[PDB]
Amino acid sequence: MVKLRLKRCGRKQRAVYRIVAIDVRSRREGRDLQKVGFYDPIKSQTYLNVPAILDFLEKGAQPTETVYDILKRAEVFKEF
Amino acid sequence: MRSMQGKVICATNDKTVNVEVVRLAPHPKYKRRVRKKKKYQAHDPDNQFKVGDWVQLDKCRPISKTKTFLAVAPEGRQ
Amino acid sequence: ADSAAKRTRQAETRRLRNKARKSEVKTRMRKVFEALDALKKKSGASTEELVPIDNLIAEAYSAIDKAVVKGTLHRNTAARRKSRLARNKKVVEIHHGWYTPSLAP
Amino acid sequence: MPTIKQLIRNTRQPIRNVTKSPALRGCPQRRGTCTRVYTITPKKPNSALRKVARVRLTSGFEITAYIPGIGHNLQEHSVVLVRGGRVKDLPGVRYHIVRGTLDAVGVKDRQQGRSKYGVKKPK
RNA sequence: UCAUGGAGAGUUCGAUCCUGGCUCAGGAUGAACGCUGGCGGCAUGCUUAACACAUGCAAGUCGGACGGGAAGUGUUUCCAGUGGCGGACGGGUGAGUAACGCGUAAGAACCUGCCCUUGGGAGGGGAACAACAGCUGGAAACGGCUGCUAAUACCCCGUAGGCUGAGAAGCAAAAGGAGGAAUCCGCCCGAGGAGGGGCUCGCGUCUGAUUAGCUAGUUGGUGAGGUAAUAGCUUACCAAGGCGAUGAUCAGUAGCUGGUCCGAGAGGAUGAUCAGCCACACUGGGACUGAGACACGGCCCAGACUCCUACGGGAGGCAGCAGUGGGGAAUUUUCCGCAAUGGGCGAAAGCCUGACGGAGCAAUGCCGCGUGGAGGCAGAAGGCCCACGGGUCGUGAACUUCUUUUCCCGGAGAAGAAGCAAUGACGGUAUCCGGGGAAUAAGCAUCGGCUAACUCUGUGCCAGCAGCCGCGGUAAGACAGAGGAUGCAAGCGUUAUCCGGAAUGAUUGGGCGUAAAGCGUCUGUAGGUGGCUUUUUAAGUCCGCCGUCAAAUCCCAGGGCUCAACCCUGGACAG
Repeated sequence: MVKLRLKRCGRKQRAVYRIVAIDVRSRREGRDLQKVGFYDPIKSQTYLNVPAILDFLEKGAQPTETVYDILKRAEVFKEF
Repeated sequence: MRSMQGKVICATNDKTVNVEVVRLAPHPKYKRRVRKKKKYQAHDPDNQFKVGDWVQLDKCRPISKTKTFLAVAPEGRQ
Repeated sequence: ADSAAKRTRQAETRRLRNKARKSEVKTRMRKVFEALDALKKKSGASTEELVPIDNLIAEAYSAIDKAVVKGTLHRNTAARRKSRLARNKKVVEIHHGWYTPSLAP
Repeated sequence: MPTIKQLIRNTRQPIRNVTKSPALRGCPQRRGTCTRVYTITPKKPNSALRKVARVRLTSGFEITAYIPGIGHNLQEHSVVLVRGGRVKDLPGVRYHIVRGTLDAVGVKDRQQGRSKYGVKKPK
């Protein structure tokens, strides 16, 4: 399926990452149905948009490694 | 979408009618309302359309190369 | 040999599956060929009709045998087996459609 | 030209900005091969001996190009680098030759505006 | 309130008004060349020959599917082979393609391994094929008999909410592995969904009439086949249709679009990097497997070309990354790393990624910063010019102090890396602290009008300049030099391409008595526009709501890099 994954969105030596739920066959910087999330590893926030991640994980788009690790920081996981 | 109402041109083919469809269109650079005609092949198993009647085209499964519509009847609210 | 082949390994397996699928699709063409052949004969000159259908049904069962068996292995999608079993029973329904079984919707 | 039908046929179109250099036809300046290094005269109001090199180009044309500056090294069959720009006085000369580039030396002893003539700094 | 936008000038003539053309002032380049050149941040880097390509690398993985063997001496690491997925993604180029290829908007006739949800099932048998051993052919590339072997590899029987058929009837499947177990990964048959594809259609999609007819599977219909699916997709027969002067057919050009640039605006030109879709992979043509290709680094054939050969034969596709050669005015390093991110495989461990993350060179571009700050008797040395009085270079310098962005010499030193720890190519980079020291650092155009800047010496229709007008025949504010000035600034100029100016293709926005231009006049087809009142539908029109026009860009507002460039978050008018 769809695989919720980051994409690099920034300058050189910056690493401002989006969390996009695109199809896994696409290149890493493509297009999404809905670009759900944010991750700034230098130091800043991470907007998550919980209902849409629950929509796609409720559908069954498995995430990658560190997207899943961000999803294990917060308490997003509910099986409903 | 909409149907495409228009006159029947010539029905000398079984289950098949040519239909002129008249369409107003704004010409792009100059702002008038130019008509463009485009004629189609529609399907009818009943083939109950003579020359000169006017029908409404609705999209269906393609029947031949050109025959991709079947036309039934307009509503007729005058 | 070389430490990495990776594609000649494919082409080896492609040669093998070419042999198997070529062969057993040809079996399907042979059994459908015999069914339509005997149906052509009993359309031509049979003169007793509701009796000898047991042979046509027997070979038609062998046709549905190898048809659906090659539907299991991946060489025929659904709506290939559907179209060709429907083809054989179109032909059977036509040979009975000329004659003594009377069928009307 | 009414808005109706003499003009939703077409007005007309102007052609282009017509090319002011028919050679150089890719882009700005192009390597040349000297064929003649003769000298011609301008039209009637002027009076000079302007020294032009008729030059074959790498494009596929042959064209008579002007040689700027005072001194010139250009003998038969040398290599130059022509550029665009119309010398008015000479009928037919459409092009210039860059000085200081390949096999066409800079002008002798010039100390005002050297980048147009390919002379490095003194002092 | 809205408005954040619109400049002229030269040249026809003894003069004037006007038409009209050319030329310039403004931006932008994927740019090129010349002169000059301190640093940093972020981008960009064959536009040409889709032209050949040396060398290395660019796609693997799985021993927890299976059999063997080969290092290590119960224990583990490997391995060619059979299998499983991945090689259809990612990367590159724009030759073709004026067409549902693309863009946008609807639709029904379909498929879909991996991914979630879900209903049921896995009994019984059996034959080999690699590997391997032997013989043997070849320089190699590869083979060829003889035997043998295992499986999630193949075959057969039974069983099936599936299929065929009107029913009658029949038909169809399985695979084990890991673990002590527990269980987990699987497998087979179904049923949905998401995503991905395959089709169809409305509308938009370059020029040329000095290309006017085209089309006979052509356009329909049926029957037979065929496709995952509709279909002249294909075939036999019947019908004569179908397209076109609103440009068919032919010829030529061109990847397309979010966008970029310009413009006040309408819109004009254009499609590099960024991103989505298409097509191609030496030139052609085929098919095979799989879910999915007619497959860049797969197979087969033909053609051309290069390499090897022991002369019989083989091998090859850089428009992957670096690189060489050619062409060109012109476009880089045969670099480091999987640390992140994203892929592929695996139960995990991990492995592989020239994608990507970085680094190097180049003022190629956009932005920021410095080359000193303050004082400097108004006295001297000098250049240039002068009615020889002087003026101007000039507070400029010299000279006195202050400071160290940068520079040199030392110390420290990151995050980026993800809560088990460990895990960094970048790199001892960024940044900070200390010690000297004005030290290490300004050029390039122009100075006749547009156009800001001017005098002097030399030249004498010569040398030359020039964007247009035109200067140059002895005192040139136009050539060459000096001084001075101007404008810019690590840039400055020339050229080329595009838009503006240009209302010089005109809807906004022009004209036709004489300046370029009314057919010689008339009839009339197509087509265009059309009197008044009343009534009806709403196609146009207008208003509300809703869907969509990907993300990035532009606009507004915040936020982050010491600011800016750039990056990021949210929002939206238009249309």
